[PDB]
Amino acid sequence: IECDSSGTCINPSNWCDGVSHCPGGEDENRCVRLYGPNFILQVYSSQRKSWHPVCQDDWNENYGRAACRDMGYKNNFYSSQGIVDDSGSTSFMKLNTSAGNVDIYKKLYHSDACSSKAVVSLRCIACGVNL
Amino acid sequence: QVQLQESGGDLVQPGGSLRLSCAASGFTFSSSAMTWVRQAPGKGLEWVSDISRNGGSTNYADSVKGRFTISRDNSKNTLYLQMNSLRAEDTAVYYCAREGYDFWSGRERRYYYYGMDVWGQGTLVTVSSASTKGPSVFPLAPSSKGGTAALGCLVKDYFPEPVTVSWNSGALTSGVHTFPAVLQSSGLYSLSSVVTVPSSSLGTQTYICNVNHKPSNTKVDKKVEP
Amino acid sequence: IVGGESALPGAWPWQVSLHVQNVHVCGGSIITPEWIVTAAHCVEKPLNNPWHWTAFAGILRQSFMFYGAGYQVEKVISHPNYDSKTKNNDIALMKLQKPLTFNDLVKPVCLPNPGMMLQPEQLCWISGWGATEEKGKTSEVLNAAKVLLIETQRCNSRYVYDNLITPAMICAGFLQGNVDSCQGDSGGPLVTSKNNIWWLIGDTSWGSGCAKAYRPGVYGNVMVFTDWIYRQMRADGEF
Amino acid sequence: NFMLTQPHSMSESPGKTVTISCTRSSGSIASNYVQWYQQRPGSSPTTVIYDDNQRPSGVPDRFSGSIDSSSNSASLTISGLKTEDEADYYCQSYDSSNVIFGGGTKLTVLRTVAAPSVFIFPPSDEQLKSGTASVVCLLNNFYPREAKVQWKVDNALQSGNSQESVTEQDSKDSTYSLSSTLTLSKADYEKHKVYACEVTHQGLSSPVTKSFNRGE
Ligand SMILES: *[C@@H]1O[C@H](CO)[C@@H](O[C@@H]2O[C@H](CO)[C@@H](O[C@@H]3O[C@H](CO[C@H]4O[C@H](CO)[C@@H](O)[C@H](O)[C@@H]4O)[C@@H](O)[C@H](O[C@H]4O[C@H](CO)[C@@H](O)[C@H](O)[C@@H]4O)[C@@H]3O)[C@H](O)[C@H]2NC(C)=O)[C@H](O)[C@H]1NC(C)=O
Ligand SMILES: [Ca+2]
Repeated sequence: IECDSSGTCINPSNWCDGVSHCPGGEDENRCVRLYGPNFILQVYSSQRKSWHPVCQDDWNENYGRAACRDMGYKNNFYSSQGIVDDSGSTSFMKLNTSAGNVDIYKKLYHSDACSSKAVVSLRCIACGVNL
Repeated sequence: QVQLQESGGDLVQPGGSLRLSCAASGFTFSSSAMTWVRQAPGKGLEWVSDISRNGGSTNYADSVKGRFTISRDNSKNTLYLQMNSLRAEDTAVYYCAREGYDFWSGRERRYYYYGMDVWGQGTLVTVSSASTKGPSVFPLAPSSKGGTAALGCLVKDYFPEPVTVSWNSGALTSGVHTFPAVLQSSGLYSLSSVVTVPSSSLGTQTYICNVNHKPSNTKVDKKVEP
Repeated sequence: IVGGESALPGAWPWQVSLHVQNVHVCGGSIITPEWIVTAAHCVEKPLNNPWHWTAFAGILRQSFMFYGAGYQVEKVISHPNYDSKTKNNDIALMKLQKPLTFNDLVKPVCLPNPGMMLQPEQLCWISGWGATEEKGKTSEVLNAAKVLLIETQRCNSRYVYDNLITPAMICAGFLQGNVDSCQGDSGGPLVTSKNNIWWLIGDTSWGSGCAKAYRPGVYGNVMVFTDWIYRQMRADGEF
Repeated sequence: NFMLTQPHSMSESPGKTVTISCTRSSGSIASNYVQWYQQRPGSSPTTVIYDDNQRPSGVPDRFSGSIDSSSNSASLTISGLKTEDEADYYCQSYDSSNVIFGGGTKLTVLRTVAAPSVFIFPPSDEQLKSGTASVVCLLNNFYPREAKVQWKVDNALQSGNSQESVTEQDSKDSTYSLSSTLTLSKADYEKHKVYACEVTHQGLSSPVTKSFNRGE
């Protein structure tokens, strides 16, 4: 509810709803994240007011690259594949392949299961290796 | 916009003659006294001669008296140094300079000029019996075996001085080290020019050394690669 | 770094040396070809201006960081809630004018994800050109040492930091001292290995002396700052 | 007539103030105006002071001149020393017929010790075709100037067959660079395998050797 750059507060239904309500944009620029050491792609749902894994259903590199841009990685993209959920989640976000030209988190809707029975693991940049 | 540009420096035999010239621009040439100052390689500045505004008065260092003659052509904005009976110890860079610091003396009815406010580019005079020889340019190629690599050009066996080296026709200047030439026991000079570049640039960026030895009309652009 | 050893080439390829007036001032960590994480206390005025700063990557020795070869910094961003007096939210971002070229010596470290499930005393590494003993000079060579996370509740004990450690802070090192970060390491990485990936957990922030008993190193809690980092990165992408 | 004597060298750290003296051998220093010329390596001189204490247009007020009657000397003072001030400085005066220069003072800017970056270069195949082999060892951006290059050929120490050249102080980081060339005929070059440059310097905890094996 509270925006960061200002002391502004907004309604939770207005968090990650495709429309800018915070003066600093905080409500609409951290809607995509990578969860845990296995990089489970998650998206904030304004309806359930919680984070949820993204179904592998219909997913591909175009969508993974778009999630990476939204996260701030610009043109970077490393690897992506479907994995079985280890985050302990009960509900998921499913891709609407006819959603149009909106941000990634707005092309997903709630679904109690994924048809491909897998969630998206996504790495935006080749990091974390030495030697 | 006051500029002085010398010319005429060359290789010349002991006992020979040469005439240097200096073109002045950006000021009224006849309004200032002018001077020649020379510098032997690795040595200090040595005044050679000076001349009054209209050429009436001239003065000479004892080391060139009876051999050199200074003169000027105010209609051509040009200063001259005529040198006869040249000898090896006249080998030096000869600077043209405007002796612009002066004062009028009422009692002697004349200007007295005593200091230099503008300097030229210099022209090198080499007095020697040796023959002109153009250099060979060899690559100093980076070792294929981090971060910083080094490459360069070896400019070997030339005479007389000088050679100039640029990298990428003047675009590359950072990291460049052009070393003083060494005189080899053969009587020929040899110098190296090197530049340090990022190792990640080796495969992508082109590195060309532009070697110039005007005494032999030698112009070489050598591309260096591992 | 106190009580560590000299680093080998490619061992910590995200480590950078940040220079002002041709001398090392602070460390930092590469996260993208353009973005470096460092400490807000390194870029306090007048050092908040980007034109002061250059970054050196993939080089172990300060003598080999030639003037004019470092990457010029284009943008400097301190955390908006940074408090210089208490060092709370001691994190800053540095954006380069030219992108780095990754190789065996220059690579980014991974930003931490939520749900890392790190152990309470997780085994970590620190690295930098900081002094090798309190009040010493900048190290010529890059050093590194292994430290353990120290639970914040234990770090806030009356015998340690006495309630100074905020949720924006994490403690790492040893209560017996001997191994620690030090003056010059500020802004550099605190990293851990999990799932065969190196993660940036902290940026060197502050401490009472170096390697003193009951005075471990304090680091900015990078996990708490990832939202802000992503926002600065995304806002810049909208160039 | 008279001479002008300057110290051969003078050194100071950046930001500090440095003074270069110029002593007249006979007659009073105040009898004739003193000029000061700056000359960077490989460049023409430029005037920084004239008429004892006047500055040409465009010269910063960090440069000042004065004259001292008791010591019969003129002095160039540079405050707020900068790396771009590394150069040779010449004082100049005159009698009734001569222009007289001091011998010049090289101004060195002090800095921290810097270890050399060392690189070795085998002779090019193009040069070997001519019958001579030049092996080049490069010491890059070190300080202070003192450095020792030792050539080894199959671990045999070389003597008499190399020549060195050293750059003047770098105008931006105040370091030096050195190039050493080992010269051998192609016939002698192909009689050995390991060619090594061993460098000793104040910034190196132990000698650094760069080497190559001929043909590898
Ligand atoms: C995947 O993504 C696609 C792309 O957005 C979604 O398709 C849209 O779905 C919405 C919501 O269901 C549709 O909106 C509804 O459209 C009805 C049809 O008229 C619309 O389209 C015509 C096109 O000529 C327009 O002229 C007209 O203005 C409308 O936009 C409307 O009748 C609906 O309005 C009525 O019902 C709503 C409640 O649902 C009331 O609030 C209104 O007052 C009104 O009574 C409504 O606007 C939209 O048309 C769809 N667009 C397209 C291109 O198909 C998919 O739904 C989505 N799929 C999943 C599974 O998420
Ligand atoms: Ca919103």
